[PDB]
Amino acid sequence: PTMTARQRVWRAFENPHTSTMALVFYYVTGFFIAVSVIANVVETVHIKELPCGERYAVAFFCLDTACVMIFTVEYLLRLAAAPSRYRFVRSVMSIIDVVAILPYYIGLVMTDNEDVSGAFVTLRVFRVFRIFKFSRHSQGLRILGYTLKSCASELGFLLFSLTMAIIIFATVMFYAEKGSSASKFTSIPAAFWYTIVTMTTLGYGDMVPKTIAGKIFGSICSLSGVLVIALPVPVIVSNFSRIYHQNQ
Amino acid sequence: PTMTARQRVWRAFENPHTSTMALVFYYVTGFFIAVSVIANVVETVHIKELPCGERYAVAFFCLDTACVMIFTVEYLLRLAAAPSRYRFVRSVMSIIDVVAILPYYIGLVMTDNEDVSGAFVTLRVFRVFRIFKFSRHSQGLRILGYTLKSCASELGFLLFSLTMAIIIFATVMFYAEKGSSASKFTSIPAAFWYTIVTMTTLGYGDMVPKTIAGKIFGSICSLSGVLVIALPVPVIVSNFSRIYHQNQ
Amino acid sequence: PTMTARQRVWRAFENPHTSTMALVFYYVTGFFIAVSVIANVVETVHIKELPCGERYAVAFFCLDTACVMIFTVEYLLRLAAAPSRYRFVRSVMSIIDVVAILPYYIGLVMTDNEDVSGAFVTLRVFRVFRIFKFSRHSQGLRILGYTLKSCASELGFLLFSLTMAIIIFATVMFYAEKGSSASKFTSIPAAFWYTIVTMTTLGYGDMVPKTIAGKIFGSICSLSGVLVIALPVPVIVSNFSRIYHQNQ
Amino acid sequence: PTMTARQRVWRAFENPHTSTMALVFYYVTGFFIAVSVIANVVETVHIKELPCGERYAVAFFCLDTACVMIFTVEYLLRLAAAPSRYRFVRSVMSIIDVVAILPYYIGLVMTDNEDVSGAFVTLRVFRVFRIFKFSRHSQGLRILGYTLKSCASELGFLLFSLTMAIIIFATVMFYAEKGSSASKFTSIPAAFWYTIVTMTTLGYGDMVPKTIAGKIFGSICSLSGVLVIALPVPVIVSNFSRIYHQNQ
Repeated sequence: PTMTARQRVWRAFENPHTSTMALVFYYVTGFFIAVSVIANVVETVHIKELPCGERYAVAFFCLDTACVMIFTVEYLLRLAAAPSRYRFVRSVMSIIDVVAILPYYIGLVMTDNEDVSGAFVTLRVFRVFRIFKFSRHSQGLRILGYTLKSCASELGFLLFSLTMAIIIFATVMFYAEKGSSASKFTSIPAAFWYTIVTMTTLGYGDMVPKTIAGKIFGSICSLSGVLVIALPVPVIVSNFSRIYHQNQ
Repeated sequence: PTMTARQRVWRAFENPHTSTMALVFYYVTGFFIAVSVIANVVETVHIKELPCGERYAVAFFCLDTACVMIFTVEYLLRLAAAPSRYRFVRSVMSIIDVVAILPYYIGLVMTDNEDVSGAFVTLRVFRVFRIFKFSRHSQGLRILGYTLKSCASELGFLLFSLTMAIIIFATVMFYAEKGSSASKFTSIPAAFWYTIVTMTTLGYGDMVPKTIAGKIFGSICSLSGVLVIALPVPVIVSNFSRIYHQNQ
Repeated sequence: PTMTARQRVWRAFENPHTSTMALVFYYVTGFFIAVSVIANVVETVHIKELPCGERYAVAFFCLDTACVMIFTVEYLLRLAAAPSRYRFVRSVMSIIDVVAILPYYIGLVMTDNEDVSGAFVTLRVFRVFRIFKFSRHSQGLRILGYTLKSCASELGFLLFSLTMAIIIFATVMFYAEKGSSASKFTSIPAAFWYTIVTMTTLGYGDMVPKTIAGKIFGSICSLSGVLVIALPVPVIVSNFSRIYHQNQ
Repeated sequence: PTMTARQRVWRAFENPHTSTMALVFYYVTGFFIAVSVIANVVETVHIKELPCGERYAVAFFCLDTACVMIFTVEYLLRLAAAPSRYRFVRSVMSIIDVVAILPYYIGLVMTDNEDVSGAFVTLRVFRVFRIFKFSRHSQGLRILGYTLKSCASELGFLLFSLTMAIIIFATVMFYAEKGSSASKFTSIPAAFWYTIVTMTTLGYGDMVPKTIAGKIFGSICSLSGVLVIALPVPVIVSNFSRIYHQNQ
């Protein structure tokens, strides 16, 4: 550390298992992320069965912003130790941090002038994206992201073949299960749900074929789901085994 | 290109990533196929909740035939550049193209003189087989077809063993779940649906055993389904990994 | 063929792809087995909706016995060409043949003097075991039998661990889902069905947990089902790949 | 055996396939373990449909205490033949032995002074943990325990990644399926049940999405369940095959 504090605090940020301040910072950031997400889960769950976010959610507000505050300041700390400050901002981790921290300020701006319920649930949904801040803490998430980036073509073919099979089988089932007495196959988009439930070997029973023609193609769909889905599964797993092993 | 335009346009057809006209033709064919299938999906989805194919389906007609028209002319182009014209027609891709383009003309001939609903749904089902025209655009579908052709014996054994197990377990369940109060196991063909749902580990709950004898054999069927199905799954996937890798 | 017809007809029986009489015998035996099983399936499927086995089942009788007759005589032929006649009888294929042919004669003896319905459904269940007579025709069935015999210890451990996990999870679910309003977990044996449905990732929805304690252990059971079942799955498949490849 | 009886009876305990006294002790303990767990299952299955534990449980209590007494005395014999008696107690095998016999003695103390139903079912739940005493008899269970310990990090990542996906998908599903007419997605913890069932490709149909937004994310959850769960499955199986093979 022959120069200013930037590099000697960045080495603590980049390597949290060294020194003692880095470990404390790592633990406190992890604890704050965990407590924030647990608080969100808890607040999601007499005149009525009022949830824990109407009579409460004063402290659940302050607590939340406290966590957010910490995130902001630590992000500022990560802006005070980056030789590649602009490139660091362009990095995926900085993007995840910004996506995690923006909802609170966006909601504050929205509630400063007027208030609408259209972005309320949207912002609350985006608020859970602070789970992904555990990527720094856990190596497994980084390995999973690396594998998903590596086999990008395999996921593309997975999506393309899945959409193709879904369209084909939904069309077949809709045209084979249209004249039933009480049929839920009102359209091909309404048969997309049944096709994706059957292909993944999930099964729900809400939408089932009630015709001989629809049962024959309702069982081939299940077999074709195994064939289509299980082609890119090994390559994702093999990449995970290869990348994780090569890091050792 | 020392000779006529046939070979110099076939090199563009066979290789769409070369030149600039070939890329435009490839993109326009892909876009037309996609818009045709999306139009079919959309048209499949006050006096009544009238779908988008009764008040509409004038433009949905013309649009459709426009796509069909393009297919026809491009097929004619593929007939103007094939040194193996007859052999090219005998190829699988040409068969797929004719299967995709025939429904429209067949329906026109049928509606020219009288009209019946027997072939209406059949032709509408056949119309979605222009999805398979994406085989030229996507290498993954070609690899999948090559693998399915290569491991033809394993698929045959899959079908044979699946039919054998289905027959055995359907007979056992029908004769074990026949005397129930309100039983849907009226016959072995009526137990084929339950057997194929249970073997594929899908589960629907519409048809479940309600007897101790039927529950014992209704759980062995689920385990036997995993054993039977998972034998040819690796060989299909291994061939896909081998063929795709050997192309690189 | 320097000696009597026994060996020169056994070489046709053992090798059905040689000569021309052996191929005809192989095809006729396969056709008779297939028509017998199809006849059983069909006969299993106004005053009432009478099945095809009450107004019918005279020709369905004669047809059936005809098939049985053929089996008997061909078995006699296999007794006229075996140098190891006693050892051949001790073979698994001969046991399968006797198991397939006995039901008819046993039923004839039973119906000769009095008649009971206790053994009626049992004999009809045993009647489908002529499906296994396709082992001679299909090499895949023989390979599957060889693999199942080879990894006998792995199937034993599969059964033991499956029973252990089923007992543990059924006890936990019964004692966690006992005090519900309308609970189908009346006893530990009654929770065996739910446990085996959940472990195999099948799902039916007839028996589901309705308590927080029962839901936590109702989801661990599903994960533990994947772990237990997927341990002997590769070894069965790997043996199938190894044995089938080594035959080539 | 140049010294006292401790070692010459310990070799029978550690190696039950040697001599003849060890084999008798090996089978007699397994029979009493088997009959104990069967009795626990059986006891759970006019004024009312009284189970077999109220009119009975005068012979069952004697039967149960007979098994426990054998378990205790054989544990004491293992304490009279262990050179590492203090270390042997700390072993995992001895821990299971104490856990198997503790509920019976704790229950006797509990019922001596007053009686409560809070620990009545809790002690009965612990009573099935004598199933794990089969680890000595079965080599597969010992290997299964070794492989779960070997890949402890992979299971640690499985729990962390699964909690990651469960929380992320439940939050999306809860907010997308909240304004339905009769929705069971009352809260994120109430949506944890749906997520874990969907991810494991199980399917129950009690909780299903009824909105277009909830169906899109209700199908990605099923695909993401396969991706997350199938990462540590091969390493558990590969370790099991490797450890089992290296034992031979």
